[PDB]
Amino acid sequence: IKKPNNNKILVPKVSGLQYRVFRIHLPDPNKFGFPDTSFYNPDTQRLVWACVGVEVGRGQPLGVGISGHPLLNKLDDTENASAYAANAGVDNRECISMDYKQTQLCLIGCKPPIGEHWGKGSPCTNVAVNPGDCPPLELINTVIQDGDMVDTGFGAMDFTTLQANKSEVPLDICTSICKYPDYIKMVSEPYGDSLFFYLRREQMFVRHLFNRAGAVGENVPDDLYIKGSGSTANLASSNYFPTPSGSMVTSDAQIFNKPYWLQRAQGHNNGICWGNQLFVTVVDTTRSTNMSLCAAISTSETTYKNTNFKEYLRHGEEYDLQFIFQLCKITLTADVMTYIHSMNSTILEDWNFGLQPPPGGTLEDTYRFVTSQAIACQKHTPPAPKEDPLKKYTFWEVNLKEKFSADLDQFPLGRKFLLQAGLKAKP
Amino acid sequence: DIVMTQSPSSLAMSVGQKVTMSCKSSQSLLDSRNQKNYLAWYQQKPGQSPKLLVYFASTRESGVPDRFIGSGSGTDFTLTISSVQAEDLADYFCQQHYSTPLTFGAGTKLELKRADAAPTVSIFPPSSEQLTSGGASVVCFLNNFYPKDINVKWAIDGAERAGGVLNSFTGQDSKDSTYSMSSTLTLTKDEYERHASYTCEATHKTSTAPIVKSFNRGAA
Amino acid sequence: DIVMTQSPSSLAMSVGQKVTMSCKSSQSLLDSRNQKNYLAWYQQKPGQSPKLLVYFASTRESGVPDRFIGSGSGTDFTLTISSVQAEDLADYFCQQHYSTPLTFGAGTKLELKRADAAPTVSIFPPSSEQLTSGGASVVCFLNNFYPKDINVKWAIDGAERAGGVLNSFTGQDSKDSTYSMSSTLTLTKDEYERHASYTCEATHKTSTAPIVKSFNRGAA
Amino acid sequence: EVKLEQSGAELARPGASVKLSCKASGYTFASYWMQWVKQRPGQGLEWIGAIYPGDGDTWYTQKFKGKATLTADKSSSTAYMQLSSLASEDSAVYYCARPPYYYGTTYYFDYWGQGTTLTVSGAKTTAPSVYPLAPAAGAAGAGSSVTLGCLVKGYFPEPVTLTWNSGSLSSGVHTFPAVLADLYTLSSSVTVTSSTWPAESITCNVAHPASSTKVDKKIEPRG
Amino acid sequence: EVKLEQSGAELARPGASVKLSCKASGYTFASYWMQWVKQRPGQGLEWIGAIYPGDGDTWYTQKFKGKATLTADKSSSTAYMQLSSLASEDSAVYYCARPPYYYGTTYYFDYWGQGTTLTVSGAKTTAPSVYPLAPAAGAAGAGSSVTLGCLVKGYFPEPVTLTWNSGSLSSGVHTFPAVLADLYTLSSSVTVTSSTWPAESITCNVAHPASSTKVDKKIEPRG
Repeated sequence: IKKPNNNKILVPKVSGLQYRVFRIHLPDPNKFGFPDTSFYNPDTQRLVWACVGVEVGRGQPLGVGISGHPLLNKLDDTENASAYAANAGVDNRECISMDYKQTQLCLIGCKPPIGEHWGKGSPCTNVAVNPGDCPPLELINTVIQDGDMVDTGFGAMDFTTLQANKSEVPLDICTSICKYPDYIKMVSEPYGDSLFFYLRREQMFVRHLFNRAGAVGENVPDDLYIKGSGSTANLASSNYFPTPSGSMVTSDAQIFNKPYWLQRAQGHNNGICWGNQLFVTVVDTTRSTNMSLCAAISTSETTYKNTNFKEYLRHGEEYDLQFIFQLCKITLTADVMTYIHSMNSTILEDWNFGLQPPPGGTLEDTYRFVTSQAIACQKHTPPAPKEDPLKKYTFWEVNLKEKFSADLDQFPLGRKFLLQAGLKAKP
Repeated sequence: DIVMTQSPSSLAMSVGQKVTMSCKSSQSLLDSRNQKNYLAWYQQKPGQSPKLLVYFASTRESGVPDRFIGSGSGTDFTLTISSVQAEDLADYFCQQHYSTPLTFGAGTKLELKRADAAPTVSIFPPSSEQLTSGGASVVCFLNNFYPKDINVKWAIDGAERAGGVLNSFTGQDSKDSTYSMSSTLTLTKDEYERHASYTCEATHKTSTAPIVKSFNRGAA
Repeated sequence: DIVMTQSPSSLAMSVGQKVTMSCKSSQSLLDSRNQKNYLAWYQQKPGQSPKLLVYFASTRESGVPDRFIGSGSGTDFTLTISSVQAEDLADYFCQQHYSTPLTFGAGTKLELKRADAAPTVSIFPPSSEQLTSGGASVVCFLNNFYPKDINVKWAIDGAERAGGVLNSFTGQDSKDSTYSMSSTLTLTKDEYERHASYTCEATHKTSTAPIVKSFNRGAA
Repeated sequence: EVKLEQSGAELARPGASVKLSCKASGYTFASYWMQWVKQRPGQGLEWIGAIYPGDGDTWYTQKFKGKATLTADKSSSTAYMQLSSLASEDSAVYYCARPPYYYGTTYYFDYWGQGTTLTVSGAKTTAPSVYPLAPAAGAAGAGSSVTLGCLVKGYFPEPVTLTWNSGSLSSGVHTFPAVLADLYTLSSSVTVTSSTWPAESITCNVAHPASSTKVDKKIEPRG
Repeated sequence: EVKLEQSGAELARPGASVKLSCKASGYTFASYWMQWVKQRPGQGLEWIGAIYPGDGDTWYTQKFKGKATLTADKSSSTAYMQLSSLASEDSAVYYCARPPYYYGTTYYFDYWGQGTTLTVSGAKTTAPSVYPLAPAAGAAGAGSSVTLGCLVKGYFPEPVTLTWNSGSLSSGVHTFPAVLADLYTLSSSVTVTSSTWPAESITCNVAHPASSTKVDKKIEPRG
């Protein structure tokens, strides 16, 4: 929602099918003393947080929402037809809606979740592209941003570029690029620090069978059938697409409101969150319910009229986060320092070591020549490497910095952490 | 692969009259689900671009008064025509939209009006410039005659000439509606100054008597 | 972005007669699913508010007798009018409800009744107060003439005056149905007392003879 | 019930700004689309655009893109049209109403408003200028029926009025429509009796409320 | 709007190749099927085939299987017809247009193109040959109305034109249609007045733009 003349948003667009992205800061442990700090040297070493266990609270009453589009390319029912269809007019689009595939997932790690989608690249140049050609396809990884859309079962791609009609799908997805996680490339990471853990459940089934209506891109070669006549003189459009249909939802398949416990993950990180930083990304279809209310512009007249009532739509959203954490130290040697500095050197900035110490070791390869000039050859003066790199990438934010407490007992979640390990006397 | 039959070939008529050409073909343009009829109708005035008249059966195209209304049912069809004015004269076609490849009608040529004519025959024996060229060129002129029907025969000193006969024709004119058709018998000059008298007969239904037009070399 | 053609411009008529204006446009106001026709009809008597008459094709709005019944089919349409009385005279409009932005017809102006008139031409050479003001104001009067058709020309001492011509007109009156149109040629006084005779000719179809009205300075 | 107040009239300078209003009765003012239609004689009906007061969304045809602007307020329950940077051809009637759109209908129109007229550009008010006419070489009343006339010109702005002998004679009263010369001008005539003139009194009475100038001009013979 | 340019005319040798073009306006050139129809007098309408520029798929009727070939390019937005290895009966009008197929329709046709004519085979351009005729044994103008004529033959290629006394007399002007003798030939006549001839001047004027040959031939009595 935005002011009509302005570009400024009046109301933010939100629905369940938007992905969620949570970024969570932690205060530096090493700024942060202890009741008894004697057990380590803070000089020769450091302190770094670790994430043992995680919860996701969700409080709404469970129910399914939905979407549609007023204009949709459609021919007619393909399921049962007494007689052959009618002649194709101009713009037979109709108002029809459908339910999206029910889905649940969870994502955790220190590096942003990596996405992928279909999309258009540049055709190799032999044939000059004429309007109406089939644009070639390309597989593209990208960082995942908030507000992005789950698949509905139409697959990750850019409708905006690849779909000109702009009417071929219901609204919510028409604008953006629905995206989907690739477990492979992610888990293929050498450090695994993208994500160390995850869970997913989803299901779908067919409901209806329809036809696109539009200019035929290609006709099947005849030999795959036999010529018609009369009503069969002409071939109806070849296209079809299913209508995805959500199923019965249960309280059981809910993956939330229940604790988790991590020890070993497919990645070599064990719950280490570098740079005091941690990521969670979660998406649910189950709360999608859309309440609808009506306002009366005139309260007097006693005869019902469709004139008196405007209609609006707002959607509920409820999250909670509770994170266990563990505390850890690091010894320093060369091998250590080396091995880290390889992995991500930016990490070492926010610490001291004590710092001068690895401010680059590498002698240059000797690119050299004039140190002045306005006259002789071109030279470089670009360099800066963008120290808050991902600030380009917007997404939802929460600060915890202030909230830590030192006693599990006082919280609902924690005492379970005790119970799992027992030990009824709090250390 | 089907075949259409387009009849009648030609009809003379008068203003306001109701005339009906016929449509005939092998199979059925029509089976009933959508009750589709595949007949077409096209008007072509001579030399200009054809145009669409009526398809199916009951179609009425935009721009056509009821002077044209479709007719025919089942397989073979007709065209009803209500009241004809001068502009209605044209060369019609009726054809088929069904079962590729396409099939067409023969042709429909409307004939204008009034009644007959009297035949006018003359003869112009070959000028010497034609005999200078080395050939013997004998034509015959028949002008302002209606309808087209005529017969042509050539008797050389009594001996009938079979073959080598050439002809051409010109259609109606606005006033007369009658015709001008040209006849030609042309060979080398060797026979002309040899064979004396020649005979060219014209047989119109007007003047049922066998009107004959002859001539000789060196004489009229 | 389509275009509507509204014809004819004007029609004179008599009581009770059946008259039909035409509707013309590029594309189809009509396709058949709901068989929507997008033509509209509006009546405007001069100076008052317009009003709705008929939309679609076969609409009959509340309060309109069959004196107005829609007509037309396919693309370009017509209006049927049954029997006309005096109150039926007005300025009609027909337009479109389809394919934003909106498209309108040109205009429809009905013309009343009876037959012609005779031309009445006088001349009032400039009064001195006009030449006192410094200009030369030469008008001409034509009153009670029907229909509007007239031609105006100005010959200055025989030399034709091209440009600077001014005109205005008044429509019918109840009784006469005829007209009064004002013609004007006005320049500075410099030429008036210099150039002698001036000539103003009026050409109505009534009195096909080239009726001329002239005058001179200082003389009638 | 169905009612609109299409009010005002205006004359203004070039490049200036203008204002319009249309008001509601017997329905919800903000619940539908609304219209503005420019009425220019010889051209006339033209569809500017439309506006839906709910959010005040707009439609601007290629013609009026830019300069035309539309807003309204429902607490006022009155339409507005805001246009700026005027021009000569801008002068015309802006004659608008509200179509039913919803209302169990679609486009075209159920209604036409009051009407309002706008003229641009202006000058300062001036007084009439009246010179009557007669035939040359003197007029004693000769002929079948003698004719004379007096015209009103050099006046700005509109309107003016002329009456012969306090409207005592309708014969020949064929006052022709006004036009702007840089000062509005019209013409008028009267058909009198050859015998009664010069004898019977002939007087034309000017009436220009704009300049508030009224002049009674008697007509008598002259050379 | 709907428009086609069916252009050119050609005469060529046996066994040669030919070219045709039809161009688009007011729609998408490549979005439908297209047609080619051969127009041969006395036979006339015949449906060659069809082509759909989207991929350029083809239809070749048993008749034109082989020799006929069809392609087009949409950037040109112009139809093509490629035919090779010509023949005599190939000479005819190729007169084509585009049916609606899609368009919310099926076969038959909404339109007819400009038209184009092809003639095969040719020769080299030649000059007219004109021999007028008269009656035998001399003509002084005897009879009710004397008749004379002059014909145009021995000319290639088309066209030619004849006018009697600069078209001063339409009587008898019944120029008969041309035909190819291996040189195009036609005939013409004129009906003159028995009295005015030989007296009044009789002249026929040849006009053959192809050979660019113009000859004014006077007609006078002879034995």
